[PDB]
Amino acid sequence: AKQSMKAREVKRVALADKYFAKRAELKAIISDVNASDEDRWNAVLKLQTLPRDSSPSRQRNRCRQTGRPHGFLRKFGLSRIKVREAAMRGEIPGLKKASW
Amino acid sequence: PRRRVIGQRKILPDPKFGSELLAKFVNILMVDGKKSTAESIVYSALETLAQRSGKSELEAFEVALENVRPTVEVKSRRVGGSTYQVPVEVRPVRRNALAMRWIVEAARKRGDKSMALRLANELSDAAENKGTAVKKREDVHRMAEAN
Amino acid sequence: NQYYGTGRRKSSAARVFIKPGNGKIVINQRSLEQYFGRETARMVVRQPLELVDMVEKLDLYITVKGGGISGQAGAIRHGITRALMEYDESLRSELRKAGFVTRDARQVERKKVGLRKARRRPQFSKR
Amino acid sequence: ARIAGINIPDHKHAVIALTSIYGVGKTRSKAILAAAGIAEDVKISELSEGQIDTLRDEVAKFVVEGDLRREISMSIKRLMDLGCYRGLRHRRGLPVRGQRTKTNARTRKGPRKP
Amino acid sequence: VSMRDMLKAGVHFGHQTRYWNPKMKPFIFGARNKVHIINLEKTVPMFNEALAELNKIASRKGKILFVGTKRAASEAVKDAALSCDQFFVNHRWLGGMLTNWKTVRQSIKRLKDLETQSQDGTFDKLTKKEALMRTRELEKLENSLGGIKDMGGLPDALFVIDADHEHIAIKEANNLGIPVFAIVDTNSDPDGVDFVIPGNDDAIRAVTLYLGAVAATVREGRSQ
Amino acid sequence: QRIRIRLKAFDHRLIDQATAEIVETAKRTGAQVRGPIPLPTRKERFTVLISPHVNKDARDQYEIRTHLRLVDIVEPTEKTVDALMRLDLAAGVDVQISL
Amino acid sequence: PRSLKKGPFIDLHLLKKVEKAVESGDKKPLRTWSRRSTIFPNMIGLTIAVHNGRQHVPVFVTDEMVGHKLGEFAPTRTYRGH
Amino acid sequence: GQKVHPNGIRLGIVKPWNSTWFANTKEFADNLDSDFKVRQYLTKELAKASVSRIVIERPAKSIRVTIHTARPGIVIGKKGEDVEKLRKVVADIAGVPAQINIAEVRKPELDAKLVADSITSQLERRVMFRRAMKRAVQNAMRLGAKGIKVEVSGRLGGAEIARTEWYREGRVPLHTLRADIDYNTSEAHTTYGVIGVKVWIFKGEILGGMA
RNA sequence: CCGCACAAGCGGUGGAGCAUGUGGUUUAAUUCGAUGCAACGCGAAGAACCUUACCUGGUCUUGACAUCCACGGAAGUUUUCAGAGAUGAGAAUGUGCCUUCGGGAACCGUGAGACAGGUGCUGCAUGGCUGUCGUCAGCUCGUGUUGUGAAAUGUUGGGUUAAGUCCCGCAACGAGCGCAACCCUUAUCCUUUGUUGCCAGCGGUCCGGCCGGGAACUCAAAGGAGACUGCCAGUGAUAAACUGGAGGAAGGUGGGGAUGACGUCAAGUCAUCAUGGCCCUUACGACCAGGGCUACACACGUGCUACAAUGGCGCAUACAAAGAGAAGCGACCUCGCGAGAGCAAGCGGACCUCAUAAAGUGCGUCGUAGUCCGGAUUGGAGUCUGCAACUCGACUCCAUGAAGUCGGAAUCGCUAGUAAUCGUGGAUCAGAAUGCCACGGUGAAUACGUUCCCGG
Ligand SMILES: [Mg+2]
Ligand SMILES: [Mg+2]
Ligand SMILES: [Mg+2]
Ligand SMILES: [Mg+2]
Ligand SMILES: [Mg+2]
Ligand SMILES: [Mg+2]
Ligand SMILES: [Mg+2]
Ligand SMILES: [Mg+2]
Ligand SMILES: [Mg+2]
Ligand SMILES: [Mg+2]
Ligand SMILES: [Mg+2]
Ligand SMILES: [Mg+2]
Ligand SMILES: [Mg+2]
Ligand SMILES: [Mg+2]
Ligand SMILES: [Mg+2]
Ligand SMILES: [Mg+2]
Ligand SMILES: [Mg+2]
Ligand SMILES: [Mg+2]
Ligand SMILES: [Mg+2]
Ligand SMILES: [Mg+2]
Ligand SMILES: [Mg+2]
Ligand SMILES: [Mg+2]
Ligand SMILES: [Mg+2]
Ligand SMILES: [Mg+2]
Ligand SMILES: [Mg+2]
Ligand SMILES: [Mg+2]
Ligand SMILES: [Mg+2]
Ligand SMILES: [Mg+2]
Ligand SMILES: [Mg+2]
Ligand SMILES: [Mg+2]
Ligand SMILES: [Mg+2]
Ligand SMILES: [Mg+2]
Ligand SMILES: [Mg+2]
Ligand SMILES: [Mg+2]
Ligand SMILES: [Mg+2]
Ligand SMILES: [Mg+2]
Ligand SMILES: [Mg+2]
Ligand SMILES: [Mg+2]
Ligand SMILES: [Mg+2]
Ligand SMILES: [Mg+2]
Ligand SMILES: [Mg+2]
Ligand SMILES: [Mg+2]
Ligand SMILES: [Mg+2]
Ligand SMILES: [Mg+2]
Ligand SMILES: [Mg+2]
Ligand SMILES: [Mg+2]
Ligand SMILES: [Mg+2]
Ligand SMILES: [Mg+2]
Ligand SMILES: [Mg+2]
Ligand SMILES: [Mg+2]
Ligand SMILES: [Mg+2]
Ligand SMILES: [Mg+2]
Ligand SMILES: [Zn+2]
Repeated sequence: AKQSMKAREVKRVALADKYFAKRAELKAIISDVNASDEDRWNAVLKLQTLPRDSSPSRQRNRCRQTGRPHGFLRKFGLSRIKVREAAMRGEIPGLKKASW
Repeated sequence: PRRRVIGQRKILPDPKFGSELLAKFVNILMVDGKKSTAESIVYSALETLAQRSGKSELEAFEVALENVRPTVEVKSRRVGGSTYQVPVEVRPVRRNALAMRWIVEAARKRGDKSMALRLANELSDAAENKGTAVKKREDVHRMAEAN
Repeated sequence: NQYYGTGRRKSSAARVFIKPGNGKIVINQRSLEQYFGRETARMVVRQPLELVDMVEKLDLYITVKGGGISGQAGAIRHGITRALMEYDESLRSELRKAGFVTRDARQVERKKVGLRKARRRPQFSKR
Repeated sequence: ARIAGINIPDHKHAVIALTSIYGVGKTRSKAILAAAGIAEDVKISELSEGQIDTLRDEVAKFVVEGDLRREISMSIKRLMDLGCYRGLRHRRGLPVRGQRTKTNARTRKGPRKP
Repeated sequence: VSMRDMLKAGVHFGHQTRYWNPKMKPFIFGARNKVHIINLEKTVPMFNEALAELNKIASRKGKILFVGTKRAASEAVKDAALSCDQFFVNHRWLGGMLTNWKTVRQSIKRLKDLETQSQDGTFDKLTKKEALMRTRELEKLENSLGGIKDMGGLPDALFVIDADHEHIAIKEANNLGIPVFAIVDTNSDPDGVDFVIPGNDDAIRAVTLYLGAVAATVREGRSQ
Repeated sequence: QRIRIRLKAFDHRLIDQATAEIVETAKRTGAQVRGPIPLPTRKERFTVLISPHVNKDARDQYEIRTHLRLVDIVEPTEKTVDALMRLDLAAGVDVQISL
Repeated sequence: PRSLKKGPFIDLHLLKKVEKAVESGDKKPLRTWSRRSTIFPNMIGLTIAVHNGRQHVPVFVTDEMVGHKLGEFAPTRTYRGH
Repeated sequence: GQKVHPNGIRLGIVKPWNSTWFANTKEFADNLDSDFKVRQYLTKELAKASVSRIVIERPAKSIRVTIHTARPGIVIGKKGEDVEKLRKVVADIAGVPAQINIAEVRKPELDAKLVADSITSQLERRVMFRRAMKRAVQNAMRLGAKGIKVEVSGRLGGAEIARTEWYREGRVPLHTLRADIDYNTSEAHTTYGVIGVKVWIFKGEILGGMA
């Protein structure tokens, strides 16, 4: 897709990478029963102030090859089109035409 | 079967009586592959048939069959430029099949607060020539001569 | 002595051990009619043994894995057939013509792409 | 019988009979029955007045019939007066829980009009 | 071959007077029972003079093609060719055998490849069905080119039985200039045969006489 | 005590050669090797739309079959463990040693 | 509903703006894009201009509105029939 | 109709893969992604070395690429200075100790990648596509192949409409799986667009499976 | 002369509710593409934000993304205020590495131009990829012969086959691409290896293959064997083949895949990508928040659940296969009516977890009714994912209990483990399946035939 899209995905990944511990501990506080319910409150307030793109769920798996948002295969990290080209050429090890 | 017509799976006989015609009957009554449900109703109906209508349940089977099994039907074929209602006489297997179909459909058209009672009463009326299956043998013999 | 046979149906497998001496049948540490709730299954497992007429002459210790009640019953029948064949060669000639050494190869056919089942095709619309 | 719900449950099993009260389903029916120590399969016939009075005493423990209808109507009417989204979809007779209106909203829209 | 030697075999026999060809009048003795009778007075010297040419060709290392497609006489002609180390056609004459020899060369190569391959191996590598199919192809190729697998090039002389039946072969030969030696019944057209032998072509006895005499003279021509 | 070694690969020729080499190195060093025991292969399927646009019925089905072998040595000596430690195998095979 | 263990959710900038307004007397309708904030009981008697996608429509909060989200009072789809 | 890729369908039967490492789902994606980056880099640098193929293996720790080209001198140069720079850039492009390797293809007229690349390079010169593919077929056949087929497509000779056309000679059984059919494509970026060339080369049937 | 094309059958669709796609209209925008078969659960293997391309508003101008140039700084880290956020304004800390000591790398910011950028237009400029006729049986060439020649023959005919399959005839013989086979899988057997799989004979048991042990058997997965009209009889030019029979686990290409010739449709895709030309280049590029893609008088297509006693409900209880798992699958135990929660073992997995299959079967109940059928809709109260469930999530509980009583004309699928029914799993995926792709369980009916319908 457009280069700006790949750039957005790179920025989202890099950003969610550096705030992981902060998000994890804030979530731990919020979900923790036995929190003083003042701690949980300022915890949720503090959590919603982090950069929105620091959320792992904001990311969208795109083809490492072309950046295509749909038809993704987590195993290969490529869209459905590029995996076929790579497989017919013999780049994906062990992959072959299945028939049973 | 444009090249060669192929025959039918010779089905395996009834486990309770070793007869193959009751096997075809339970296959006809079966719905959605529920064979156990089917054979349960068939055995229940033949048992009470052996009581409310004299003995010989396996014989009362054909007592109803020969009472419903048709001889002539119509096979509309356009050998003259238009579908002509020409009558044709059947082999034994054709009339067997039509008999069992007509039995089961009439049984399903009864209610009788059970399918066991449905099939039982319908097969009794068929054996002694009462009901609707016998009537649809009457009509298949009637329209076979109408043209 | 001991006589076994391996029977198979669509997806079941049955090990059958024949021991002369009685007419008991044990399936997976259970009795026949207490293992199989359907009557046609009991009939089909007694099928070969009653054909060769030697029912109360030899008891059966049989295990079975996989498949459903009908597949398990058919696999048991095939195993009993092969076990009897080992016990007496003469029985095999009648067993074959009864259709017991058939080992039917029929099995569930795979689901194909673009169809809803093995052969059921989606409901096309002309108009 | 003349249960708290002024309607008359039929002469079927006690649970299926009590389900006829508006606001009493099968779960709450068997809850009523078990709490009154009355059996499950018994019908409202052969049920003594001493037992029907316990049934009434225990069904009065809930909010049923007109009182429940008034509360549901008040909640919808109040919800309509707020001017909230579901209030508008109630006023416009369109599905409020976010279903398709592009097609088959027939339970809310009624039969078809060309 | 002496006139008496032919006559006992029945060389004088011919086709019906209903079925004859116009150019054969000089070679016809007459008619009996509506049957054409061939004249041995012409037959014997012409056959001898043809044997002279065949001996000459074989004595200059000639390759000889015996030709006959009669279902009765196929094996006779094949054995006749084998008795003198020569080449033969004993089944349907393939149009283009001489004119299109090059395509036959590919067929001869395929026949050689199949027979060599089975001895060499690779049949085990093939599935049993595939190996059996290859054997069937080899058998079909042998039934088609058993006689001419070792001919190597175009033959130097042709011997033809019932020249009318094998007319394509003689047309090819004339187109190539290859000489034609042929037993010519009364119903045949003798224009295509440069050394023409008028005689019966069906009777097994006379056919075998022709073949045996030719083969004896061919071995004689080879021996020197 | 035991040393249990698992080998995963994508083709069975290579992994069988690897097992043979492993067991022969273990035989040189006087060990007792349970001959390679075949464990169930894992077929990963992937169905993928071949057409770039419009056609969803036209697909293609691929499969990675992970072949897996288990070798086990029960009487190991130092000259056993070091031998398979000085052992380099084909690139396609993954070895996993456990004690 | 989100959950009771977490308690209701309000966007922090609405918290700040609302306490500013309630502490400093009446204001003009405060402008907000936070359709996802929960209406709180201190947030009563105020008027809030919630953006419906294209324009901040003013909603005058009342007591029985507490608990609902602001976006429930700013319809985002214009429709009048066919 | 559309034909199946004549190399993918023979994978495992007669054709080997071009990447033979093993990985798990954890490191499977990024592994072949670094693999792809390696391939593209090598094909960019060796654009004049007539590189036919680039195989990658990954042993325990390192990675090892093998370059099949017909110009081993060009990738070797002098005492392997160029291949050493290649080793450096490959090792840093994969984050792993590299090991480059070369294996000369001896008949550059019998491998589908090189004949297709030659055809495309000729089509850059605006040579007649007809005689280009005809020379390709003639050379490949004369060198000893059993069959060959070439197919060019798309605005041939600067024309205004796309005229796909092909030329084959010999024997190319595309439905036989034994057949070792070397297939490869190439693109030629002309002034009038892209001209796609496909090449199939049949070099006899293989008997006895993969080995 | 062929094909589920009809016929013979079985189950549907068309009627009802809901799911989903399209058209239409509406809208601020309802992003763009796909349009007879061969578009319409299609691209999309999964739109709350993100995605996202669309809209409203707020914003940037060598730029979000790349190379080069100077100038200044280590890079980072943490924290405050204003803002809806983009962003601005700062305040703290650190000021590092290699060095041939000059700097250099590493990045960061500012500046200037080359340029970046475009899911902008044209699939009638293209590559690549795909559909379709159609897995239909065809399409050709060489050489030969015939004709002055364009050409024809081969490839027509008689038989036969799933087949241009094969035989016979025949101036043709041959071949090539197709067909068939080689490949995968399934059905039988044998060999080798036997843990995490197995338990026949053994002893021991807490009765659990659990434990000594055993390598037999089921399995696992690598090698091989096996089916060829090979055998028999009969038809047929004796041939090809066809009909039956034997043996055999399997019989006549055993079943099912994959495999799609020459070409047709200026078929589809410039929005995967690549790409000629053109168009924008403080904007048709870039960033952000909110909204939309989910609208609804309607129309069509594809599905789901139903209308019930072959069934509903309650209790009891039996038999699978194939899969997935490390920001993962998550047992046992306690808590909750439940969705779930707490604690936390094991498992990169024939070991552990998802995960108890459902139909079935036994027993009881309901008695043909808008019902103990059906579950739509709506009110109330929750759980979980997630910055965030208003628009617009899934699920749970309590209550509510529409239409619907088997569907007009018309029309669809299917020839055997098939149809029909019953559950299970996977991909995508934080969450979000009635779709798709797979998996097993139960398991039919009918085929006189080729007159017609469609297509070839
Ligand atoms: Mg781009
Ligand atoms: Mg996502
Ligand atoms: Mg309820
Ligand atoms: Mg929805
Ligand atoms: Mg697994
Ligand atoms: Mg149809
Ligand atoms: Mg029909
Ligand atoms: Mg409908
Ligand atoms: Mg659209
Ligand atoms: Mg579909
Ligand atoms: Mg979709
Ligand atoms: Mg703007
Ligand atoms: Mg702020
Ligand atoms: Mg600047
Ligand atoms: Mg540009
Ligand atoms: Mg086009
Ligand atoms: Mg075919
Ligand atoms: Mg013909
Ligand atoms: Mg052919
Ligand atoms: Mg012919
Ligand atoms: Mg085995
Ligand atoms: Mg042990
Ligand atoms: Mg063994
Ligand atoms: Mg095998
Ligand atoms: Mg037999
Ligand atoms: Mg037979
Ligand atoms: Mg075969
Ligand atoms: Mg087959
Ligand atoms: Mg094929
Ligand atoms: Mg294809
Ligand atoms: Mg077009
Ligand atoms: Mg189209
Ligand atoms: Mg813009
Ligand atoms: Mg946005
Ligand atoms: Mg949509
Ligand atoms: Mg109900
Ligand atoms: Mg139960
Ligand atoms: Mg999953
Ligand atoms: Mg509990
Ligand atoms: Mg839990
Ligand atoms: Mg599950
Ligand atoms: Mg149920
Ligand atoms: Mg039940
Ligand atoms: Mg009701
Ligand atoms: Mg009604
Ligand atoms: Mg009713
Ligand atoms: Mg068919
Ligand atoms: Mg299903
Ligand atoms: Mg998900
Ligand atoms: Mg499911
Ligand atoms: Mg199924
Ligand atoms: Mg027609
Ligand atoms: Zn003659």
